Amino acid sequence: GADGVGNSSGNWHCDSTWMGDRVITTSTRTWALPTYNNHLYKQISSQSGASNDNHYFGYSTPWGYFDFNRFHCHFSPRDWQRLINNNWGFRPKRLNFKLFNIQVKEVTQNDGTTTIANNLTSTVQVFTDSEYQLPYVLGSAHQGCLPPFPADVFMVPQYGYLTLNNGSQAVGRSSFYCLEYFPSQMLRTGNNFTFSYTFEDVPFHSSYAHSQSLDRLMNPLIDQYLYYLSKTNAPSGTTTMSRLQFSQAGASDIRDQSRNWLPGPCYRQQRVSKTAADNNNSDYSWTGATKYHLNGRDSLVNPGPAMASHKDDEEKYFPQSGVLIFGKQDSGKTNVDIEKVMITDEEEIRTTNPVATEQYGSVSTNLQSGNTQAATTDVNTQGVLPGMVWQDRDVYLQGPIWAKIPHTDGHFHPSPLMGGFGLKHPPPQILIKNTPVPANPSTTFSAAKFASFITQYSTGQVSVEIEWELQKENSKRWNPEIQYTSNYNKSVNVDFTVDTNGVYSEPRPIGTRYLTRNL
Amino acid sequence: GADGVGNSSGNWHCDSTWMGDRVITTSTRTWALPTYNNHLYKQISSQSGASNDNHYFGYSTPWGYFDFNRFHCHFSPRDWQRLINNNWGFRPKRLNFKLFNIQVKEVTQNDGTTTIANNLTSTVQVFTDSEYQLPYVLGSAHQGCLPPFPADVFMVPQYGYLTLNNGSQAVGRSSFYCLEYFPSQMLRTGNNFTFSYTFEDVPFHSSYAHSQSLDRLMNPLIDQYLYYLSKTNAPSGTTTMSRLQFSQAGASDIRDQSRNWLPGPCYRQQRVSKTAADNNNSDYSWTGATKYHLNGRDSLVNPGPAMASHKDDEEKYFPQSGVLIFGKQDSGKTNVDIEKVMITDEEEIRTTNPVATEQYGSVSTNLQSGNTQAATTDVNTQGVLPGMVWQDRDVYLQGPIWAKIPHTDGHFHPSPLMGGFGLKHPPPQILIKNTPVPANPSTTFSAAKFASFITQYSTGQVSVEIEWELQKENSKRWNPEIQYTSNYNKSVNVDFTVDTNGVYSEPRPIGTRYLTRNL
Amino acid sequence: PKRLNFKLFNIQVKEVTQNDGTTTIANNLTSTVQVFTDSEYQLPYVLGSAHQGCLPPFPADVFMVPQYGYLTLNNGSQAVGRSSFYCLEYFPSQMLRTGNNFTFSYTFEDVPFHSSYAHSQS
Repeated sequence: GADGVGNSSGNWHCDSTWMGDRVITTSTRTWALPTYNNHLYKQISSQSGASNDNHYFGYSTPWGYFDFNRFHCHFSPRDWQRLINNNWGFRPKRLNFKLFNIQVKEVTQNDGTTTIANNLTSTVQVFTDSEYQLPYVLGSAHQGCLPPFPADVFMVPQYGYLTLNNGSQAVGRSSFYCLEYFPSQMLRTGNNFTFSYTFEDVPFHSSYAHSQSLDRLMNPLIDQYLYYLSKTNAPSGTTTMSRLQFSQAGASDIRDQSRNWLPGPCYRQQRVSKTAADNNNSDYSWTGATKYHLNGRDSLVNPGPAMASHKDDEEKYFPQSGVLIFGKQDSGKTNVDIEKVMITDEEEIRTTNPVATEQYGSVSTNLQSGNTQAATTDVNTQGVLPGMVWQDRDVYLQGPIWAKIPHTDGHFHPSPLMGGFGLKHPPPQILIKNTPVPANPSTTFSAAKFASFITQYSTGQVSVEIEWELQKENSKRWNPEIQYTSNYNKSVNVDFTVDTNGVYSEPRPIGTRYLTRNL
Repeated sequence: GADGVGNSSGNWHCDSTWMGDRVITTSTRTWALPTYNNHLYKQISSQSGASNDNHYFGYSTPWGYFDFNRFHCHFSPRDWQRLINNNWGFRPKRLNFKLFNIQVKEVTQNDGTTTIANNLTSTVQVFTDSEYQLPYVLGSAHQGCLPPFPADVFMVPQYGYLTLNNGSQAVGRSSFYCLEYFPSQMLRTGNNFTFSYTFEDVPFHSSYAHSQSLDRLMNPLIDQYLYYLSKTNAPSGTTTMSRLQFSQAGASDIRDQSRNWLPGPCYRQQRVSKTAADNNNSDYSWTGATKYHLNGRDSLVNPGPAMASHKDDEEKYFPQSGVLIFGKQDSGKTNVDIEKVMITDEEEIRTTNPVATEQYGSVSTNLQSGNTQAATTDVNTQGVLPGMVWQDRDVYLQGPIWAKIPHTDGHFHPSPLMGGFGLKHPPPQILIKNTPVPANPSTTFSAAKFASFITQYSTGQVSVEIEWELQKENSKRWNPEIQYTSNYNKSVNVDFTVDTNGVYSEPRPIGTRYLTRNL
Repeated sequence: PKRLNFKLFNIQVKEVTQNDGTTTIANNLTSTVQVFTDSEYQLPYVLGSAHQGCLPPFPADVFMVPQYGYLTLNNGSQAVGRSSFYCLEYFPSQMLRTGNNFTFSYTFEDVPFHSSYAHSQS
């Protein structure tokens, strides 16, 4: 599609369509793109005095990129409610992306007074990295996605990446990418850009909670035909003697029944309380944290493998670094109080996954004998074993959607730990840049590269449409289920609306696990 | 269908199927039918000392009848939740009824010891009153319907009716019906009985609440171009003078705007409080009640025309006789305390219908003049006016479904006041009776009618399947809606389940109006 | 395993009378039994917990059918809102009098062979 100056190159599409087992969400936003880095590539690195754990080396490019990797970019709160109250699972199917109504504007800063004017002949460059040749920076939970509220205008974030480093320096293996070394399409006002994408096959996300516990799967009315060791000594005349005795497990001793499965793996975290007085009076945010050690550096495990946030009757507690934490509206960046953030809770999976702040279990450490008593120890970290079952972390209305699976020789259960769908060929990155326009050149030749350009930026509309496949529930449960609902009581503001000043805000995080399912 | 003694004449069908805009509910129960009235018709009438308001005359027949005119006969609590959380309306479409696996058993009471045996040759008579020739006693909220829990066995209720009376006596116009004067099908063990029925066209029941008020439909930003009388006098020198002044209504005086519609009709009720101390210390249950006068008798208006139960911030109040009141499990019959009943609430319709315990409005009563001030009075009863709009009473999981519209010359908005669908040709009545089997007769002829029969009863299964048409919601609301949900907190029993003794109970009444709609 | 066939037949229903400490048992030719297979896995699956009540190993033994029951979520001795309750009468089931039978078939999915060997090397 291409036409003149006075022709819109696209329309505004924003709604959702529910049809059978599909739902199609399309959203449109308006964006603004500045000139980053003053048209330059720049090597960046960590500060000289930074600790060894915080060293890095990389580059920052003059390009921007579009990002729609959060659920609230596509679902309204009402649409999210429809989804989670009536379906056991869902997954993305295909995607459509469109960029249109480009406007480039030049700025003049004469005498502290700014004048903005159209530049009808300038252009922007766009290309999609459909072969995954650039370092993939999506899927790191960065800011700069499409806004949740359709009436908001957002700035396009700048592209940059990191490569191998040795302290603050680079090594011979580190690679540098010039994004101008890709074929890209140049658009003037009156051109548009589209492409399509098909998701690979992925398992449905489990939008349910189990109505049974992994340790409670037996018939409570019938005993087992297997025996377990129930007593190791028996009373003799005024004393005891070693004597093995066996029993069949029933309901009275349900903890001893033979079982076929084991709970999911574990990697223990430290426990903190939402009540301030319960926590220790010290700075253990890093010393008491759970981390992994890679190439001599320590890195915080956050949020880590999916484990239950707490056991029953203990909502006040949560793992130190084991849950997603969103910020309330207009909360700051650094060292905000607990009233400014929204802490998620993964308690629905405590039917199969162990609690994040307890041990996995206990194993024996010695060989008991006539003169040696049996001894056990706690297991604070347990890799996977044959016979384990578990659930993955839940997804949230304002959480990520997908993540690119790293191209490696091996990987196990490649669902991203922050939640979502792991894809070997995720939706490609979409890079965009204003073409530089040089200022008045000299009338005598000079071989030095240009350094004076016309100050300008661009704006336009972006739209993205995604088809999702649904998995309808088929329960024979008799009593009603738990549903997500709004409270009826009066209030000064309605949730998920704007306030008197025009600020849209999301008052709480919303998971997906409300319906139930048998184990 | 017909076969031997050792052949089941039907299977057990009980589940629900959701497909697009239809839902098909089928339920099966087992019933027991005694011998009523000892095989006789009997004239019945009110007691001689009864008050004039309680006089009646009629007959009781030896027949039983099947009744499935409550919603919980067809919907499980989980199915009811599905319905009310995702649809704006519904209505019945067609019906299937089946009676099978009949067993007749004879009882012998020798010496205080009861012996029960099969009687393979005895029969039962069944017929459906498909031409509406008998007095229609369904639709009066009587007990004896199919139980809500499928595992319960229920007794078939006895059939009886009332006709015209003059005090305790009858008149020449009163009519008597012999049910043996109908063609009926006789079933032995091994026969079954089926029929089908199609509902006439009826409007969908409104399963929504209005998200706007009838008096708040304007644009709050723009004034009207019409004027209203805003002041009738103006200040003169140290005094006032009559002087008419007019203004255009805006947001500051929103109560004065010109409007196109009026709230629904009214018939005022007395207000009582759920807090005991707020009510008067007297017996006003009948003296303070609202009633209608028909043929010299007073009859309580219950529940009457649909009006809101209370205004906002007043949940403690409810109209004396203006709401449906269900009883909790195992509550008594007479003079039970308020903790034993479940009082419904119709507050969702206060956007269009007036509050049941307030006046409809005020009208002027005189002609003001130089020496006469204007006077107004309250309107406690208001018939319908051109331009009125209103909502009908909600339906409940344990409330009635339909009612037969009386065959009269005229009627207005014939939706039954207890809630549900008004039908001119409702589902027909289904009468059933054990055929009498005479005992040992004398060996010499006697013309007197028989009076000694073999004591016996019957049992079997009954199934009913109904197709319902759904009306899906199509809202563009942004914020999430209110949904019916279970509470998550711990409890001794789960709602809508059985207790430790096996008693199924419904802990609260459940309406239909959770989704919202613009006015 | 590859495939499975199941059959239920020769049903007899008998009524008991306990008059005066003396028991009398008689046929009840018109009574019935209900049978259904949970072919969509909608009920809590209690098989596979090594419970008693299977078919006896010796073909000449007569066995009692075990009672069905299940557990759901609990908080101590109490339940929670998430716990679910199942009414088995809420399923379509076939009713059999003496003279009716009940059959169905089933095909196992693909599974690896069970290793009926021991390794002769370490």
